[PDB]
Amino acid sequence: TDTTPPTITVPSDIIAYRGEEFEFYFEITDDSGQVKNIELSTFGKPLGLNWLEYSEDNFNVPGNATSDNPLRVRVHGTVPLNEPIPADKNRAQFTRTIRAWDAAGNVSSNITFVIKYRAQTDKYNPADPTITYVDRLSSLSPSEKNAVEAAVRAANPQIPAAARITVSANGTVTITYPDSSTDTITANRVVKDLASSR
Amino acid sequence: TDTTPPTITVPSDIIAYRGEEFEFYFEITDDSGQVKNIELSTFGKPLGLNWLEYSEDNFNVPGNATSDNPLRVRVHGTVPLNEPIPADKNRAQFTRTIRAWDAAGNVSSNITFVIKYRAQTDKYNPADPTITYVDRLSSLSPSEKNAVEAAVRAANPQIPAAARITVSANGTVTITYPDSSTDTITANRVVKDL
Ligand SMILES: CO[C@@H]1O[C@H](CO)[C@H](O)[C@H](O[C@]2(C(=O)O)C[C@H](O)[C@@H](NC(=O)CO)[C@H]([C@H](O)[C@H](O)CO)O2)[C@H]1O
Ligand SMILES: [Ca+2]
Ligand SMILES: [Ca+2]
Ligand SMILES: [Ca+2]
Ligand SMILES: [Ca+2]
Ligand SMILES: [Ca+2]
Ligand SMILES: [Ca+2]
Ligand SMILES: [Ca+2]
Ligand code: NA
Repeated sequence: TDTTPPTITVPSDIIAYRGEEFEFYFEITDDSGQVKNIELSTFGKPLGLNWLEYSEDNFNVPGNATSDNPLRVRVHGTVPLNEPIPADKNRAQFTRTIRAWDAAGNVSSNITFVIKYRAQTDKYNPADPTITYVDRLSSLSPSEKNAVEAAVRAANPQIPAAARITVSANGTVTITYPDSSTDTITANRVVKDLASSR
Repeated sequence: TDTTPPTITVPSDIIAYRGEEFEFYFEITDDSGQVKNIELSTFGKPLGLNWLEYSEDNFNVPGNATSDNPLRVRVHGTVPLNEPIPADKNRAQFTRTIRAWDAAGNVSSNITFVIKYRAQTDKYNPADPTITYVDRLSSLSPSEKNAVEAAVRAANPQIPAAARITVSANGTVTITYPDSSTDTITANRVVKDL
């Protein structure tokens, strides 16, 4: 008789960026070769993360969970754009637990996984734009600000389209990601005097 | 015999906007059907408008200035982008004179014309953008601002490409034209609660 519960393999470095879809996989096997279902929890309490999702595809099918072909459970979601990140950046995580049943009613003991989440600017590193030559460095014209925003946008296609690029009177660039975290580019790397570069 | 000066017809409403090229036409006619040349001046003195230019095409040719086909002098230019604008718009203008003469040497009197100039916002009237909903009216997100600018821009292709559209925390829209004059769109015609 089967008295042995399923065995679960967890990903070791799950990192998510606010507002951006992420995914990761659990791998599960059982000596019977069949896994019935799983439970995501907070150590036996409600999961408490309605944005976390996973497919029950191929659950409880003979052969779905062998050593050669493990049950691969795809977990995905989006950490909310405005999920709180406290002063200590490393507190930004959720520790949760997973267990699985086999077809014989053996349930594994909860093991932990940790979902770390960070601000979008941690993901993004803006390349400097091609220099925009201006008439007065301490007072850019509207067309000069537009050229800057265009140049920055052009130099960083990997940056999200929903990120907003602003430009100050002296050409300082602020890039504000959808989660309101920011990057900055100093004026002396964005604009130069036209008449001097003659 | 020709002892009669040519007749000059000036445009009644010449209105230019800073930084933007304008054009207008004088129409000139003479008995003889020929106009020799014209002169633009400040009531006889130098014109003092180096940014103004006019075409001397077909001057002093027989039949260039008849009542059926008058001499049409094309005038064009650009009023300087930073031309000072008096609080009293009545002084926001250049008053000048034109005279013309025929091949007989009959010179017309100095006829007045006036080039009024204005800030770029006097020309542009932005249409309302497609309404954009936001999660919080008093505090728009980066994405919601991006969509606002895009919506304003979309509904106003007439605005110069060089103009800059900014959006504030509450969705108030500011359009700043190349001459640094501005238009404003209030949040009521821009944003709403989702
Ligand atoms: C209830 O006690 C929990 O015990 C767990 C044992 O591993 C954890 O220590 C847990 O702490 C964290 C976590 O999930 O790891 C620590 C995080 O810094 C904290 N996150 C934040 O404050 C912001 O993301 C989380 C959350 O408070 C919690 O997971 C949400 O339910 O708790 C202990 O809370
Ligand atoms: Ca088993
Ligand atoms: Ca960054
Ligand atoms: Ca913009
Ligand atoms: Ca005549
Ligand atoms: Ca020519
Ligand atoms: Ca206007
Ligand atoms: Ca007007
Ligand atoms: Na003609």
